[PDB]
Amino acid sequence: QTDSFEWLIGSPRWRESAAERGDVNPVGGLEEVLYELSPIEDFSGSMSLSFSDPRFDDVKAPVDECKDKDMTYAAPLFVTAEFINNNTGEIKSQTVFMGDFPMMTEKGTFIINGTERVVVSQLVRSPGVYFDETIDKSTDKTLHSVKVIPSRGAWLEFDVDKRDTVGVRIDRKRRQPVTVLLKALGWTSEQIVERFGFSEIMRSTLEKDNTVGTDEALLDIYRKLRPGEPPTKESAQTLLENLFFKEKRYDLARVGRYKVNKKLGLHVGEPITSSTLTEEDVVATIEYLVRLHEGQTTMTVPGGVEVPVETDDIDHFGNRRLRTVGELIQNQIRVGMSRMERVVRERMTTQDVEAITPQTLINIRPVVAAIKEFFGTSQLSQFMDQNNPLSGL
Amino acid sequence: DKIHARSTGPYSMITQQPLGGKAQFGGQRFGEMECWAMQAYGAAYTLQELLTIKSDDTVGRVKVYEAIVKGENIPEPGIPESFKVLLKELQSLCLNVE
Amino acid sequence: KRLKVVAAFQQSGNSPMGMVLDAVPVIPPELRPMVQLDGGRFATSDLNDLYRRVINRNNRLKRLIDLGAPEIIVNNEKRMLQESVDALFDNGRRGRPVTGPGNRPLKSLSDLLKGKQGRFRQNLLGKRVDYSGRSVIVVGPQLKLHQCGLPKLMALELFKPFVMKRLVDLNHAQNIKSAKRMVERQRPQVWDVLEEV
Amino acid sequence: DSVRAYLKQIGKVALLNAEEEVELAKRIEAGLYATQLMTELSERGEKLPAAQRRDMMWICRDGDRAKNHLLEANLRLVVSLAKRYTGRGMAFLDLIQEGNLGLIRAVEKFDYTKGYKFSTYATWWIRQAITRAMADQARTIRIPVHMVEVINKLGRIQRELLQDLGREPTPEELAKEMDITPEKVLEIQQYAREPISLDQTIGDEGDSQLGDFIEDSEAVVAVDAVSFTLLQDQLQSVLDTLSEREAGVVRLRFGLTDGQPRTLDEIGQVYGVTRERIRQIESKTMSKLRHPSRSQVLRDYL
Amino acid sequence: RVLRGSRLGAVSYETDRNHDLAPRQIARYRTDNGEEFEVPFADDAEIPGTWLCRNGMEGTLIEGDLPEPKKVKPPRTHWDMLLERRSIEELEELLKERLELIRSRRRG
Amino acid sequence: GAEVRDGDILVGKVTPKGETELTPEERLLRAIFGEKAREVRDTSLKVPHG
Amino acid sequence: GAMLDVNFFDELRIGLATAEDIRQWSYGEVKKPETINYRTLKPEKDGLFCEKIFGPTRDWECYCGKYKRVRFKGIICERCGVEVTRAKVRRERMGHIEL
DNA sequence: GCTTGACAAAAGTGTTAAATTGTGCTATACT
DNA sequence: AGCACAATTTAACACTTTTGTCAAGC
Ligand SMILES: C/C=C/C/C=C(\C)[C@H](O)CC/C(C)=C/C=C(C)/C(O)=C1/C(=O)C=C([C@H](C)CC/C=C/NC(=O)OC)OC1=O
Ligand SMILES: [Zn+2]
Repeated sequence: QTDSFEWLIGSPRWRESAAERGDVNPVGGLEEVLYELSPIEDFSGSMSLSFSDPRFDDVKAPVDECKDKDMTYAAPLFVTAEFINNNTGEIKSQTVFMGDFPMMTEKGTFIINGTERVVVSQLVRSPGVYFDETIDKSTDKTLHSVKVIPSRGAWLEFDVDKRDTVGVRIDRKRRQPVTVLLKALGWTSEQIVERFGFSEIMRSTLEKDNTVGTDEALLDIYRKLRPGEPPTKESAQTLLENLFFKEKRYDLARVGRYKVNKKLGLHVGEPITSSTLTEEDVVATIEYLVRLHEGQTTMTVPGGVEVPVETDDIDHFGNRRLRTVGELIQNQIRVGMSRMERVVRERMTTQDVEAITPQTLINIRPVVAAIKEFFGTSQLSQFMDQNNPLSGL
Repeated sequence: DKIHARSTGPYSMITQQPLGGKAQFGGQRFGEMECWAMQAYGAAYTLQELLTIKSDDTVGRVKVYEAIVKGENIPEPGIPESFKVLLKELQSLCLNVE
Repeated sequence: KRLKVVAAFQQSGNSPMGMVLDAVPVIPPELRPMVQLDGGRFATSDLNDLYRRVINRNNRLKRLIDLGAPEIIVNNEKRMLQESVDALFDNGRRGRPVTGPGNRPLKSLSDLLKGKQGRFRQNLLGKRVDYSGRSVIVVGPQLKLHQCGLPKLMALELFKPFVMKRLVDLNHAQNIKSAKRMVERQRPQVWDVLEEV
Repeated sequence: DSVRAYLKQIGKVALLNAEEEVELAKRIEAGLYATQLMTELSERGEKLPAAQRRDMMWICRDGDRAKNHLLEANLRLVVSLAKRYTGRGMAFLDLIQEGNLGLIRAVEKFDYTKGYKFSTYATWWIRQAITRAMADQARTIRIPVHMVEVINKLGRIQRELLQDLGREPTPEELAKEMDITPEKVLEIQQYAREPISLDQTIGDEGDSQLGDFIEDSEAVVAVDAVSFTLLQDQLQSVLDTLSEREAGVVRLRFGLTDGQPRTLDEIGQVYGVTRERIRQIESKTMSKLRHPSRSQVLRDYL
Repeated sequence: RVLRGSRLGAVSYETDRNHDLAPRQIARYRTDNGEEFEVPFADDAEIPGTWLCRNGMEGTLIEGDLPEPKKVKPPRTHWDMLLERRSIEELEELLKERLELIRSRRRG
Repeated sequence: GAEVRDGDILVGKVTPKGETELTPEERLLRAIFGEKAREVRDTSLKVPHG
Repeated sequence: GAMLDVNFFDELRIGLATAEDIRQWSYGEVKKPETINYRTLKPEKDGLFCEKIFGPTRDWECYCGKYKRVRFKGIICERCGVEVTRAKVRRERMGHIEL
């Protein structure tokens, strides 16, 4: 608990801590929230807000006193936030009181209103590229599949159909051919068979692709995705890229990207970032998938070391991550700041121009509300059963 | 922490019923397992008494209490309350009932 | 299939005309009580706002008809009304049921059904009767078969009516109230008459 | 979707413009004065000629048609306004309906000769009726509208002084702020205190309703009832322990026989004696009754 | 934890004297749809002919008294909302306006 | 430091109860006993059972 | 066939309720979506607690308070407009609504 | 046994005032 | 939102008669 908490802090304790084993960028969860939130800008792009320095203030009272007088042991929050108008460009830097923020005990617990709770760490299999071939016994054929479930994202399937075909159902759609993706991805049938020569179901489906030209695939995708909608040509790239590459509404975690590259040896020697996807990723995906439903042992993608050809497990720890305490806290922080920014941008225009200050722009009420409703009102924020030191631990 | 019994205490607000929960008095719920059971035994009067004069009979409760205080034969079990409640409900569901 | 219901009505002296509803009943308020707790912010019973919606829509569309309005909004309000009625009877059956604060669904009259077993026979869980006592159990190896141990403190509370009666029979408590407070006092002869009772 | 269904319904008609307003209003004016002169001849005024009848009724019908027409055209604006008030208290379609009603009222009381846009004069009645019905039917406990306004000012000033003070201000500060008394503020808040449901589970394991923990403090003690009974019993015994006119006077003075206590007036009436004779009576009676001899059994019932 | 309540009414407890009651009057009111509702009123009690009955509509007495039927007018008419804000002469102007309008319409 | 037992009084608290017509009987007991009304209701703290 | 429900129950027939039987049941039609005063804290006329339809919440106590004796019953204060009686028929009576 | 005259407190009585509350009203344009 | 006004409610208070009280003697 100490370490999750301090990292979320980003305390210099943790600073040297993570630095002990590489960790070129020691970043606290709050720092992450800043970088993932800043800047703050109007849709017109006329004006710009930003944050900096999530800095903790000392606690408002001692732990004994906080417990006794029933004041939840917390501490203030100051942020070097800054606004600038994109139209002309002028700094609006404030050190904003983000709110009083609870502080972990030295026994790793928390006191809410004098009450003493315990947060729990919750087990979850991480988001990742997940493989399986349930044999259609009625067909007596292994049905290799994949469901790459990202955070804050959409689903997708590369399925080994009963036919020698592609199970390219994506985002809960019901079915696709890979060719529609490739030409939609800017790939000719030439480019596909070039990239996929040993790809038998690929060549078969490309014979049964029954559609030619990129934009044909783009419009078919668009209509089947928004059925009950007029197809438009610019939405070809201006929807999918938003769906799966515009990393503002489709973003598996950084650890997700890490798991991806590590499973695939794609981003071999660089730190993890850019939760948006790449056609590189999808094509290596398809290659490994087909080879898995091909008879294989390991395949080295161009730029990637060969990954041993095999399935995946939801049960095995290698997928089953662990959302920690600071993890859940950052989740709440993100959900609060979402609402707060979507009201800042609201006022962002309605606020008077060249007369506002981020102080005029700021509302910490929803965030503090979320904080309170998390510490209280949560089956993960539970009462420390202190019947003895043992069971307490 | 576990020992607890009860005869008579604070009746309900929604229903007419003296509060369950060992924090308050509370007590023990004679439900489905040993009903079907009592029927198996064949003894009916005890079950009827339980489900009427210990369950819902508003007047009958104080009646029986009086009778015990006076040392006299038990009154007869009155009509259940939740019964009539369900009846009114079925009525108000636009249902010719009688 | 059709002839089933056809013969049902035919045989019956009933009338399918009643299937449409025109005049709506209402539950007694006591079963939907607006009960109070200590301080002024009282308690309610889930149906009140249903009836409120119904009354509001009815009065609205009434005065609408009174005015004379474009039939479009008339039909709109009527649809709203029928939706309201359906929510009342069993909301969440059709469309999406009706809202409040607190992420949690609705409860029509249909949901107040005690048994209300639909498609699964769950545990039953009735009303939790009176006049018992619970405890952990222990052996009575000295005891006879027909017997049973008993915490004297417990039964002490049990036979309170019996004991009070039998003791006021004795010249030990002038009124019943004397008996009850004496029970609170537990004057050991209380245990004596407890024996006989 | 009834919402989107009505949305498609309402998108079916297109908008209009200035001269639209012009001619439609003038048409409706013509129709109203037409029906006016119609009811003028409704009372005995004339054997109305055929063409005059036909085109006057036509003018009526036409003003009515354009009446519905413009309303239809502006329903889109109705929705465009009402969209921004939901997510709070009252359902959306009802808001729609009441905005429709306010549309009705405004278009009724609209002038073109002021040469404005219809929407401008509309918006007043629009948001008026909207917020009106908002305060009307957003609480299962109805509240006066001025009460609503003062509550709204209260909450406004509250968020204000929150972000200003940085914390929740003091109630005394607030009462100081809106220039009323603190207890007044308290009463306002309480009236502005919404009820809670009894259909949630207090336990995190959800099996017991919240209403399954409410002690009925106005329920029956019952044993108290039989206590009251035996009270009466020993009572009547003691009443018979003394003379007749005594107990008669007592029951009459306490309503012990009728539930209605009589005065010395009624008592000396029925007995034919003076009040003060009755007062002598009562004096000796309560003397006699106030004996430990008599009250030994009786004291217990307190 | 204890949580008590109380319905906002008083509950006394007398004995049910079926023999001794306040004597009382009985009335018959008629409705619009000729319904007859009958209410035991006190002996010392005025019998107001008007009464909204169990029907739920208003019901008058069995007898004929007729103190005042309505003594009240409608609230407004959109006629009136125009009349207050527009002249009778304006009215006649638009009237003959539309007269010639429909004329130079179909009948030119 | 005082010993206690279930049902005993914990804290002497009281509030007004309001006003209702007394029973004639209770009124009689007050009269014979010279006992006031004290409409404030007795709402104290007693230790629960056991 | 006895709504008072005293000890004698041969059969229990169910059926679809006629609108008449509905309107035959209720003692009045509520016509105000109102519950209780915020301030005096009492029911409202034509509201969902109107004792005029439902009955008194207070044993033998007319709304205006013109009577509070059980000797008064089977009667109604024309001013209060509710029948002095026991205070549990509210548990029984039903209200109706004409659409 | 009991009544008398007188006596003040109290229950109404009624008017007036204050407060309370339902209702209506607003005119750049904005679908 | 806020103001205007309007009916509606109630409470406040000034006065009156009524009832309980006394002290009296008879
Ligand atoms: C008026 C009836 C209309 C039809 C019935 C309906 C809609 C009910 O939905 C099903 C019947 C039912 C359940 C009603 C529950 C009520 C009234 C209530 O509140 C309870 C209750 O919840 C539990 C009990 C008993 C403890 C149930 C014992 C069952 C024994 N069965 C048996 O002996 O095996 C043959 O009594 C009640 O009055
Ligand atoms: Zn009354």
